[PDB]
Amino acid sequence: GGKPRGLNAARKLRNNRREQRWADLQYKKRALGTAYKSSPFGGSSHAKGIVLEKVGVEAKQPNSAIRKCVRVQLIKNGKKVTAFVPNDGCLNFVDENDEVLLAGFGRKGKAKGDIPGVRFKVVKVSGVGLLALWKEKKEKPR
Amino acid sequence: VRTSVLHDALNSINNAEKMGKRQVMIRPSSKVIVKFLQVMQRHGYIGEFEEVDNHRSGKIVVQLNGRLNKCGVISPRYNVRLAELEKWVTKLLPARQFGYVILTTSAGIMDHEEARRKHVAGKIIGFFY
Amino acid sequence: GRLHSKGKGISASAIPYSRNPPAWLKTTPEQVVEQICKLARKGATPSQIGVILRDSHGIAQVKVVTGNKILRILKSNGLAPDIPEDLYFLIKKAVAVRKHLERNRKDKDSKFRLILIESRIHRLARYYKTVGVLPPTWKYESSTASTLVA
RNA sequence: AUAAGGGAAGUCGGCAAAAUAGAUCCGUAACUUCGGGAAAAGGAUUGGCUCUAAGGGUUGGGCACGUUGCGGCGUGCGGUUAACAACCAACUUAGAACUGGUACGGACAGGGGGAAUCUGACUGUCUAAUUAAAACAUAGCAUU
RNA sequence: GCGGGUAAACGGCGGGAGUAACUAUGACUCUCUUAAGGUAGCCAAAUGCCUCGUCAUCUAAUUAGUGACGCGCAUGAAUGG
RNA sequence: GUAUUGGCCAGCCGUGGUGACAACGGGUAACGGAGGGUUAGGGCUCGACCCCGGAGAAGGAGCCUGAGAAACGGCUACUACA
RNA sequence: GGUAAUUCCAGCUCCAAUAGCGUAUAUUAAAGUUGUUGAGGUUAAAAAGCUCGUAGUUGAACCUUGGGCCUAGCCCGCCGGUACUGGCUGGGCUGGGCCUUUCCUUCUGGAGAACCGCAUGCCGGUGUGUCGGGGAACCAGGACUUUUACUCUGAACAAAUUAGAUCGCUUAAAGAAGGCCUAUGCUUGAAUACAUUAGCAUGGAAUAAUAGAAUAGGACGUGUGGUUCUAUUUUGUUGGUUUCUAGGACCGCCGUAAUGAUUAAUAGGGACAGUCGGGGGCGUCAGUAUUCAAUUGUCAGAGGUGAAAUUCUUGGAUUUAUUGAAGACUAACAACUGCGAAAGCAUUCGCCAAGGAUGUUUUCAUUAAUCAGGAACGAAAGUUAGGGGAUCGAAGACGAUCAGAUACCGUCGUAGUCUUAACCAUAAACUAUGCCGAUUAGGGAUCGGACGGCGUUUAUUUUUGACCCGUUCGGCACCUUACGAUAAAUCAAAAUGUUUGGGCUCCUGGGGGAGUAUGGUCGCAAGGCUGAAACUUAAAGAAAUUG
RNA sequence: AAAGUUAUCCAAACUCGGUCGUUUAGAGGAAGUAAAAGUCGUAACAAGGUCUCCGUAGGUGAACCUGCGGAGGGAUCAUUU
Repeated sequence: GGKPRGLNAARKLRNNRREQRWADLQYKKRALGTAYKSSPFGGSSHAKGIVLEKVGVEAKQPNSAIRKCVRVQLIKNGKKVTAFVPNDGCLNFVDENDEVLLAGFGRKGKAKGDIPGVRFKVVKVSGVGLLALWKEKKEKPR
Repeated sequence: VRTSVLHDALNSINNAEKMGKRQVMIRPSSKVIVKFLQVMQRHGYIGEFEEVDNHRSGKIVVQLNGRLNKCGVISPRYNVRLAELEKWVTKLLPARQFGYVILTTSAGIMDHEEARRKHVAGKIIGFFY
Repeated sequence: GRLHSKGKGISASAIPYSRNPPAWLKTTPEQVVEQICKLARKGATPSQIGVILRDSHGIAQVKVVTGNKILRILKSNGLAPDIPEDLYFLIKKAVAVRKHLERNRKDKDSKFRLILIESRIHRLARYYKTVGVLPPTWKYESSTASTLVA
């Protein structure tokens, strides 16, 4: 209650909606284009990078395990990120300087599960595909 | 200050009917109020009404007989075409069989059903069922 | 309620339904008009011209007896005041506050009242200009306002 | 007083010398006690000759009577020349053409500038004959 | 002589040991000690002996210059900061 | 002067024009439209791309012929490549 | 998931879609979590400290209604007859004509009807004819008509696309094709609606604005005078001149007429009368108390605490009576009471200007509501210069307590506490509840004004004042109830909201980072106003129930 | 009538200076978030053992303490001549 209701008050109603629309969080990040600027990916879906070293990451408080992440430097703009290697015993397939391909966890810029500070996962290594190697459908080229 | 005498009359009638009385008094009287009551009277929703004449504006005493659920007013008098008249009856009428939407046109104020017969349109001012 | 207040009083006067003089008046309309002009020349404003007639002898409503209002009657006889009386009294009160204010510099409450009174004068003067009672160039100058009252 | 090429490599130290300089028009930062800094920094023009335009002063104003050696006053009026005519007089400012061995504040006269530190607030004063300064004085503040 | 007041009066304003799941440091604690134990600030400064102190900047090369650090031989509040 | 109007340009003379009903300036991962996707109604979002209009031929300027070009599968000059 | 894993790695079995299924990013629905339709603001996120006011939005009622006849076009019911047809004094719907004081502008021309007679001819009607009294309607041309918004119907405007009609491409997404006996032939289709803002015409005349006669500068007349301009053809032709006549502009005299002004809002402003209040400013008067000082009498302790100590004392402390000075403050009366825009305001008297309510057969006539920017006031502490400095007491110094005590307790004590002239602009500035207007239920108390009444009291006494009973207008509040509202606590508003629209301004969108960084602006300073992002997280929070 | 030549106009390009925008190195200083067997106290929730909170000013290893003016979201809806 308290809106202008007259027949010639179309200017105030249109102006008010424009100003208060910024209080929304989903719309505010769309208008300013933060993804184009701050996100390591240039607003894209995938990216290619070079593996630097293998790192183990501890799980959060209730759990206890080693998550076995990896360090990657992006070819497109030279930034450095960390990515998670899914499935059981798959670090064995990746070596140093292996040209991996990455994607997201699907939480749209937030960490998934108990893994802290990790936002990406490895999809392909040496252009073969990680899951295909796991089921012994293909052999990794030398 | 008083900006819509029509709303005051319709609101006062609605309160008295909901509490079960039989008669109502309306302090200011105008042509639109009287022309509105006549449409309601011809459908049996009220009985006789009489307008006592003081020299300022006069008053009205209406006689109720039940049968009335609600009577409201739309404050911004929108402009409605003939083709879009079916949008409104879907909004503020309980059912298609009965109920009336009051319009004002160049041929006097009238309900939404005879206006279709005469093929006329205008402005919307209220409703009752 | 009130223009500048929070009160909501309803004190007023009730006009009788009848529009005809009482049978005991026995006074012609021409005599009343001549009676009005004599008092106006003595100095009375239209405000208390009516109350003298009502209280002292006879006429209760000048309009019913003669068909015209007091201010309309005076104008046709060349006796209308130069400025309307309602605006004249507002000017007179504003002058008296300024004279008192300069002697009592830090009376902060009376300073608040003066802003209200002057704000009421500007609103009322604008209405008179747009109807033609006052010339379009009329302005309320605080420096020379003291001459208008007296 | 002048010097090819280099331009402080000299020296405790740019000591001495050189460079800038008038007027008209553009442009001008940090900081600040909002007064300053400021001529900040940094650019353009300048002769001769033949022309054009602008900036002023003085005296004249139509009828109708009376005085007077073509006229000076007394007046009685009317009109505001859609501002005309004659004469007189110095300088200051702006613009155009042509011209030259591209020169012109042609001698004289005539500021080098910028980024920072230490120290006294400023103007002022003293060891005449080796020391002019951070020294003395000052307004302001406090005590007896 | 005995007893009070006064620092914009003259002037003054400290040492030794332990101690935090890698070293290091010491918020914390015991101890001697008197008129009080240098507070806010500031610094290799015209005030620092060791000293051409350590780090950065300026240069091909700087005992010089500037910005930081401070147990300061021997900075410091109208002897004014 | 131009195919013609026009402060389009040259002289002389006035002091104006836009703005809280948002001027001026900055952003656009901006060619505009017919239209695509998603739906109770009201809406939100996309449109380089077969149709219509505008602009460009590595970056800028200049010009010849001709009814029609400031053309680049036409010419001249500079800058960058070769 | 920590030794019998329905959740990992495997073997069986089963479920979902199926020539397809999974994953990442963008976008829509779900979202009434962006809310014009349609969203919260007492306590969960959120009403500016308060008032004035410009843009902007919004604004009370009133001017030709009704009635009486005729007639048409479309439906239904009924009757009867053969899907058809007629009728109902059929009842309805839409429309067109007349009289009621109203009806419908006007001139020229065109062609020509109806109603009329004229004579000529058939079985009381008719072509009669360049016959005339005569133009219903129609067409073309000229003049007059307050102006916008709104709606209805037309015109003009692109193909494709969307909706949609037709035809068995073997069905279908498509396509615009096809069909008939057999034909040296015939025949058809390639519709229609929508866009929608702006622009051009036509009918309607409710709703919402606007204009007109008040210093008459007003309307009308073949009434009657003037002075100015223009000049068609007629007197052969041209030029010059005049009269009459026709038109326009302007100004007099006379006549005609019902000669021209809507209410006075339980809207608003102003005036008047008797009052009321701890509202504001300046001056002045009074009260005890605390501290200090002087005089006076006596003699050993006084202070303070749960208990002690520091401190003061025969240089007479503490206590007792009289007198003096200084600064601050107004006890009891004092309350579910009063005034002010809020902050706030309490001893007496004098002066100065202001305000609410009530009363009224005064006056003006829409002058009004809320407000982006803008402006006035704004406790306490704090800041700049003077005056004052009794009491309390930030900082500071000591005594105890305690393992420690930079505190709570005790003795001292600086700025400050008060006032004049200028700054500052923030509070749990709270009713955590914005402003105007309407309606909705019972009750008893109370403050201010008016009106009515039976008595008591009382005075140089009546009328007035005090007390009692009842009605009414305006306030600060309270009790019961729930037809209502909410998650609940609870509420006469927090009600009249899924059956949702009386007007207007401001603010909020999960929790942190954060009222922080940076830029701007105001200030002497302390600081005020405006106000992000990176990053991080699955819960914070409100009301009530059992332990 | 070709080469050549005089004076305007349209003007690419380079040099120097000013100004605006984006990205990025830096001794040292001061914050935020998370993690972990850390050290020192016990400020808040009961009258949390000095009732809690708001504006302002000062002080202290740290939570915090004290002065002045407010609020009840309190531990009181209440005391008579």
